[PDB]
Amino acid sequence: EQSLRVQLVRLAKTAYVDVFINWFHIKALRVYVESVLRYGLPPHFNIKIIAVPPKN
Amino acid sequence: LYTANDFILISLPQNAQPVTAPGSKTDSWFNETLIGGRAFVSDFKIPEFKIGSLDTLIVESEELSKVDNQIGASIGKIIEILQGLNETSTNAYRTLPINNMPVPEYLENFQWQTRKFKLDKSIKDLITLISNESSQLDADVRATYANYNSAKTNLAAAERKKTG
Amino acid sequence: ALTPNQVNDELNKMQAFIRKEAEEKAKEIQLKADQEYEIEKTNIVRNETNNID
Amino acid sequence: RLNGYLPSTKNKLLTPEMCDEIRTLMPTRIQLYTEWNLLYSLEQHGSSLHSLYSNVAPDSKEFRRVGYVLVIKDRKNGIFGAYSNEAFHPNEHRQYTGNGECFLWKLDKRFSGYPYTGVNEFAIYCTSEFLSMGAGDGHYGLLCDDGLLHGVSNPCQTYGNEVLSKEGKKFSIVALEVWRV
Repeated sequence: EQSLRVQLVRLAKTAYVDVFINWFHIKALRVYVESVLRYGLPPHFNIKIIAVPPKN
Repeated sequence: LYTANDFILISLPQNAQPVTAPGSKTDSWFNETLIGGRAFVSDFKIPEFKIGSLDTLIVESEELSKVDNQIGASIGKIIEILQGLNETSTNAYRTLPINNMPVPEYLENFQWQTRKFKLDKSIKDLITLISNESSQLDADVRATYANYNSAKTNLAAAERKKTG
Repeated sequence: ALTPNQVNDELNKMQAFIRKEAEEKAKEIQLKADQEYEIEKTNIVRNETNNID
Repeated sequence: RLNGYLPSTKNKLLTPEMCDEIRTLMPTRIQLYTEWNLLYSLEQHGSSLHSLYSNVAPDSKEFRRVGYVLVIKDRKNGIFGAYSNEAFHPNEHRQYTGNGECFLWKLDKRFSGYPYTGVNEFAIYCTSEFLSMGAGDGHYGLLCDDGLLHGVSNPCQTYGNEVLSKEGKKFSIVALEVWRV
């Protein structure tokens, strides 16, 4: 109950790292494909992130 | 009050200008004509992925949405395990600093991982391999969580045999 | 301008194909260079070493 | 923080201290689970390259995130090798099958390393006649004969590595082991 807890901690943290990286990669591909579909020939898209913390 | 820190991904053409505020550049709209400066402007760098085929782009988009839903659910279960098992604080600090540095700084400084994922591959094989890796990590984490559940149940039984 | 839209789409596509195939060929042939001249140097140095021995 | 082995009553195997030392440098999520497996050897599997390739079946379905480690002892006990993430097997000449995260190393009782660089992706190659690591101008960074008798090692752009073998330009093989993780 001590050892497995630490091993689970380690595997869970490395997972939260790599899976999250893949998650952002997937969303990057999503935005790219959506921009390709909706827009025209050349890529000159202004991909920005705006964070609205308070209830907005 | 919940001090949320959420992020919205927006893409616009190169000639994107505000008709509501004509003659004003977009950056200024995010700097002074924003909702009040609560948000911070950051850009997302997208490497020039080679387009596979517009004919399959619709099926590609829908399968992309499916895999995105699957990975979102898997990460949801991951965070549920993390919070429930005392791995992270329930109230906040749900995220962790990747590379020992905060996620908000990572996304603004986000860059494509050329080491593992190569841009020379088409969309089909790239999505195949990313789905495969997500599946493998999900299976391994689920198996480990079940193993630790068995371990804690074994400890509970060991406690029970002591008493009574 | 109804057909020109799809014509330019097919353009974008065929320029993409010709480019992509050009770069993949370029890498193919530089890797083939490394391979071929290195194997050739190895074999020739081998058959020169044996001859001198 | 420990490693295990699975040999079978042969003269020479690898040391646990060496594996503990090498464990430092490789992608995360691999160092965590630590049970090394002897996939092939030179003593108790003959001395045939074809036997090596047959023994190392690209069975990645159970775990496609598996590290492949090749350890080779040169003529004069100079130990070294490299780490690979993909199983070795002859392929069509199209492309080098290799992730840009492999590395080389010169081990001893004095560890070193040469992580993959983004300059290029060369000589991560696999064919029925040879099995060589990063290369470029000049011969390959690593090389083993079809017959597992002589080898070549030289600096390369793919790794910028130094000369690994005690006999730098070319040498001879005396014992080889392969590990899967």
